[PDB]
Amino acid sequence: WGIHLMPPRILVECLLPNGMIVTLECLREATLITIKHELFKEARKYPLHQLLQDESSYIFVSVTQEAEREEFFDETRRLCDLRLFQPFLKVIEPVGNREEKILNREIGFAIGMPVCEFDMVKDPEVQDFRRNILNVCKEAVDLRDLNSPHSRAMYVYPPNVESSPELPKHIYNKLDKGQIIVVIWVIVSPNNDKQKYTLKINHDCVPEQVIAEAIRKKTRSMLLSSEQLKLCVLEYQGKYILKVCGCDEYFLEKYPLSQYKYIRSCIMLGRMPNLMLMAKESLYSQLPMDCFTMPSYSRRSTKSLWVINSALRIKILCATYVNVNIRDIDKIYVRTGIYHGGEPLCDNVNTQRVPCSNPRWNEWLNYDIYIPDLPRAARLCLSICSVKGRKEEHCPLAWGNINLFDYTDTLVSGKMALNLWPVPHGLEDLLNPIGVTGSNPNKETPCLELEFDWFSSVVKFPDMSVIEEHANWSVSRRENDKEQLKAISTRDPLSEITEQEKDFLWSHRHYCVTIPEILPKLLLSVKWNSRDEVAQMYCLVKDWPPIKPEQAMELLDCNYPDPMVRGFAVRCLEKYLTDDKLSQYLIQLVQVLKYEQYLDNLLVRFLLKKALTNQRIGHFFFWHLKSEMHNKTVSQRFGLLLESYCRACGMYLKHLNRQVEAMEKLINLTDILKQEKKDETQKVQMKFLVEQMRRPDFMDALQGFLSPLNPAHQLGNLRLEECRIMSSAKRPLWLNWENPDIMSELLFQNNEIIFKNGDDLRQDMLTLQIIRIMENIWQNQGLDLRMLPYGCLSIGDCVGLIEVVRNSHTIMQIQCKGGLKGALQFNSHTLHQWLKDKNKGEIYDAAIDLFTRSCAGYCVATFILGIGDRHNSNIMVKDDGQLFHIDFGHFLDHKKVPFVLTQDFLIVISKGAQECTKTREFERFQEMCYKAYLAIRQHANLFINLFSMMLGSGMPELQSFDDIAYIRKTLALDKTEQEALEYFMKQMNDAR
Amino acid sequence: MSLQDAEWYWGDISREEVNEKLRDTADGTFLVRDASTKMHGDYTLTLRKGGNNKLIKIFHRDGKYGFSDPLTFSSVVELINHYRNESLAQYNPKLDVKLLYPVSKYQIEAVGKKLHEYNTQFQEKSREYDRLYEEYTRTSQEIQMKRTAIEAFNETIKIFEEQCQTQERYSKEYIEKFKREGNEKEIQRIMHNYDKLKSRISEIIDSRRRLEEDLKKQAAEYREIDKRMNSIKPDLIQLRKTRDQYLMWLTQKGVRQKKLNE
Repeated sequence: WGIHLMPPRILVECLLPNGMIVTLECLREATLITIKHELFKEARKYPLHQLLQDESSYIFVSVTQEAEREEFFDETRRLCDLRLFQPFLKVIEPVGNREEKILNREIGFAIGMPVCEFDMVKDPEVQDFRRNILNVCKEAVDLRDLNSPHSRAMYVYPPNVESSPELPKHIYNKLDKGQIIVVIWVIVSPNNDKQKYTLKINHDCVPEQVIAEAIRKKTRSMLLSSEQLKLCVLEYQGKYILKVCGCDEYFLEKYPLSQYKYIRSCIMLGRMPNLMLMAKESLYSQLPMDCFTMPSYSRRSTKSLWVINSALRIKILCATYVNVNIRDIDKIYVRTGIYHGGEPLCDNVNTQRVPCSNPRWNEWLNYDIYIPDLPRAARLCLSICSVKGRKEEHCPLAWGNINLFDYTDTLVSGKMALNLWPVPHGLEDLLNPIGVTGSNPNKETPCLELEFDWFSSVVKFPDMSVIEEHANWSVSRRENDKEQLKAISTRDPLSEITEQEKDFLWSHRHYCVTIPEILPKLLLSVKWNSRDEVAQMYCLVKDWPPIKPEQAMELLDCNYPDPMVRGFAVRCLEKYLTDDKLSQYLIQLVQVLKYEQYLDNLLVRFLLKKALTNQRIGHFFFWHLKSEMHNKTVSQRFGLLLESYCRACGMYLKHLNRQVEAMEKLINLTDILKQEKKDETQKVQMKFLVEQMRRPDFMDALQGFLSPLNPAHQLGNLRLEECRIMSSAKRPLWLNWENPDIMSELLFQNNEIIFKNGDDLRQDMLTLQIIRIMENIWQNQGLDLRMLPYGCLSIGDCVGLIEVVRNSHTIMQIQCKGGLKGALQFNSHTLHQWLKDKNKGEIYDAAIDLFTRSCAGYCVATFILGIGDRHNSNIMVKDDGQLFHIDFGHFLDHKKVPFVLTQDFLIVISKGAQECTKTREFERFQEMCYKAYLAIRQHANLFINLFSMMLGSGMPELQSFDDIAYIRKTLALDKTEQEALEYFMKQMNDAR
Repeated sequence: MSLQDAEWYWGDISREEVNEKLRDTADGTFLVRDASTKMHGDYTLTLRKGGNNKLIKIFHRDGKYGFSDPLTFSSVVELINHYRNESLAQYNPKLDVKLLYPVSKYQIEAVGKKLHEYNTQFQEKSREYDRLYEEYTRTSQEIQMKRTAIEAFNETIKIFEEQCQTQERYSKEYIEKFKREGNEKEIQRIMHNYDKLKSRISEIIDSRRRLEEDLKKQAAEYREIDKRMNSIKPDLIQLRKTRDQYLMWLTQKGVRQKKLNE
């Protein structure tokens, strides 16, 4: 193919069901109904026309650029939209249900691969997954249709609410004696001019009570009987709902008004809630019916592991496409290890060293482990390694991991071929036990051949019924202590547990139940390489008291592979994890899916159900999976999971396709500049840019679609004049849409997004997630350090969107608005003068307060997380006075950090003084930092959990648990609070 | 005889750094640190056993040391020497291993000059490898997309070859009828169209061949880039290990220099 756009008219060769072929000239925009009709009109000029049936009997098939033999059932599609590999169409008679095939094509477009590639998969586990997971789809679709239309409105437009109604007193103190003033709008004319109705209401009113006050204030002069008034209230309560002016957020559930995030922000930011009164039948009118059709693929002697009286043994045969310089490195060998998560269950064993030119070992490897002692989550981790010396030095060539038990509980037997994976960039370790289990699908990859023992029959892991028996069989064979348990409970997830502490915890495993959050430390104390201790641990886990979600999430990382542990953790989430905090931790919950041994597990069924019943999290569930589909190590799991989602998410697939299509023409457009058209400068890039965006097929695709950063934001028409390509980083696009909302003027009329391509963005998602987290806990603890976690979404391989904040500048841009003072030196007071000029009068002290508070927060966050490379062009400040950082490419000081704070900030903090650090304003600023820093330390567990769940992500900043040690130093977790303050205080003074 | 002189005591190095000093090492390799608490008197013994790094707390209570409440050692040195000659099963029968292998702790303008050279060498060989890795992935992208394009050719060619076999089928009985009717014109129309079909199909197999050849030659460059990356990875760790000990050696007498060297 290799054609960016098809010419105006092209000649497509049409293959008829007789022998004939017809070259048919047809317009690029021509539809298949047009093509077919004109074809069968042209076909009369060719021989054997008698054999042709009426065109109604046939459809077109052709090959796509994805190599798919696609049946073009949907004949309303356009020739240029077919993704044809070559311009030809084969006339054939349709076979198979039309709706499945038209749906499969739009699913394949959304997930990015032809669904038929799943049909052609040998693995039984793949076919079992896409068959068995359909029950999670049906019960999610049945659930959302129970109480239609309201239940369907709750699915597509779920309440955006905080986790609890109780306002933090810091926020409640802004209310007018516990009341809030709101303005309610009505569109009262065909020309659509609006009427106001301002109310003052108790902050905890539910939306229906707000409707009752609106009608009370409107009827105050109607002299209505108390009974007749209630008839008006009952009517409007049952006939209208409230909407946020400017975006698609609706108050459909009877939560207190103050815990709707839009309005708790208006209380925080002292703004005026603007709500539109809307007929709920007009809302339901924009929710077309959808149905979950069950797909076509939903149709159509052993012995125990504990009776194999032998030690483990695995054979390494040979390897194929190994890429080594025969004359540079001496020999190669296969390294192996038996692992349970990250813990090796026994010492590692290598094959002999063999010449490069003959990767032949034919070795049985013996492991120091009695087969019955194998834990269910046990797995084999291997790699081909090279050696050279003159010290001896090793380094790996490729790796691969294998589950010793498959998804059916059976123990692997017989020969097995395993195509290995490239070693990840910047990994020297010989094995990669945190990588995925699986074989590399790519061709000409080094294939390592193995063999497992065959014990005369298929071996199965024992049933839990037998395990609890052995537990009862094995078990038959105070004040200072409970302070020990409480003390060990306090320590963070990555604390050092000594051998004395381990078997102390295990010795008191029955008294640990009184302190349920001790479970992670206790599970790490188990001898997982012993059938006995594991059997007893299953019995404890079976009746273990549930723990808070943010501690259960720990048990889903790579240190806790056992399916009983993970099952307990998932049951904690699906009972305690609110949809709010689920949506907030979704990035980590999607990542730890990678650690899962098998496709069908309790976590993925949890995430899928909640994703098919809450379209707010289902949206980001899709993009977090879609953004990673390029990676072949996880392409299959996420692909099948995306299939099950797009097959049941309902009418929202139509909107996801518009987003995917729009993002596609943005990456294709940006690729042409950043990779091909590199010779040309900015001004010639601009005139080039607009000509692309003048095209109708581009405008039609980049206008009228939902924002991936927040689907409640509609992106209408483009303001081409405001669009531009920025002069920074890898030349990102600045895009601007009109907000088509009926009342856009009350929120924002310009929606501006930055589209960047070339550098990894999921460092930013994590740090921006973290920043939002530590902002939320400061507010709840009485610190009003306003942070700015602007929106950011990775949509593909080093490509994504960034929410730009209005009325903001870099401090570099502000220094350029002032003058010079020292020789070739900007005036350090320029920043303060700029805040004075934009906050004249009584709003001056406020801006300096907002600057000092927001500054304090970002100083603590950057120091803790190790964000380096902080300079004047990635530090920004609003006209408001709020300060925030951008471009979080690094963290954990990934350089092969100081406490940043420049004179320009000090002269704002000190309101322009000369003895900056000796002012009372600066000593107040230090107090903010010391309090903020300490507050993070007392929540350090959930921050370390958030990082440890992302270890398999592929972000080079954190490849191993040792990389998370940077945050244990900045927070000084192995010391006392009083040693931490001194450490933090010194890190601040050491910068002065 | 004093702890400060013992080869296997390393002071306040980090847990993360004994992990790097014990990786892929044999059972019985051991160090002793100051506890991560960095509080006076406390130490932690770390020994390898079963491919893992076991942490043993060394308790201190009134000038004597030990792992358990019977602290029966006047010094940390004699505590370590006892278990250097007796199995730790004497303390915990699970740990049937003795301290077999202590990790020893040694193995001005001119060193600043040599640190600068090895660092320059390391940095530019780090750029050497970072360049091949982007060429390795850039070549990987182009290969798997050329592979799908070849499977696209396969599908079109399969669809066209069945078009030939349906032409040769449904045309046979009509050609045979035309020839005995003496209608050469109607036969030439069928051959004119058959030959055009047979010409386009051969144009497509030629485009497949030209890509098969373009791919097979690029998939070999791909393997060769892997060859010479695997040749740089070991030399790159070597260059790193020398600069690290040079920078530490120079940290003992020239902090002012490294502050300006690089």
